[PDB]
Amino acid sequence: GCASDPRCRYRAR
Repeated sequence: GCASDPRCRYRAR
């Protein structure tokens, strides 16, 4: 869920 969110601490992509 965080990954999708841009606010995530780290990028998921």
